[PDB]
Amino acid sequence: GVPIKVLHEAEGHIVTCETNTGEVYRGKLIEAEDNMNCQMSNITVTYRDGRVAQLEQVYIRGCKIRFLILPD
Amino acid sequence: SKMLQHIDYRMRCILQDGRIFIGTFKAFDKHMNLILCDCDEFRKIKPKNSKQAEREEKRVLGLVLLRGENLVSMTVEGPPP
Repeated sequence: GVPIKVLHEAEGHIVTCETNTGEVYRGKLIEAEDNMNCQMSNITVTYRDGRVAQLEQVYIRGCKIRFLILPD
Repeated sequence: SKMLQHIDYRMRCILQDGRIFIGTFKAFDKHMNLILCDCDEFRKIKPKNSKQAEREEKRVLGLVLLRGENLVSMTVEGPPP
């Protein structure tokens, strides 16, 4: 479909989100908005220096996203 | 742009920093956000140390939604699989 529709179909699935500054957020996509801002939960984040940590919920704006890795 | 013709073909999508996303082009939009299936990212890195040679990194990604704001160039890499 159109990229945004593909993103909406990943709602409920695990997605990987790589930001423009190199942070990697991986977790369950709860909701993507029209501008690709994504609400994710139970995430695992890899920061720029390689530090790995976890967070219960994050809100990643679409303008901060390099790419998203979706299921299938 | 004229991109509906390129659907299902293998494309080389280059970001402003030179990262090269190679995948099967499945979707796009006015902002240039792309859907690239069976996608890999390639980077060519030139070390700060001048006695070391340029090196390469490859990451196998999969089904990728690539944001158009960073996309600067797109070339045909090969026909549709």
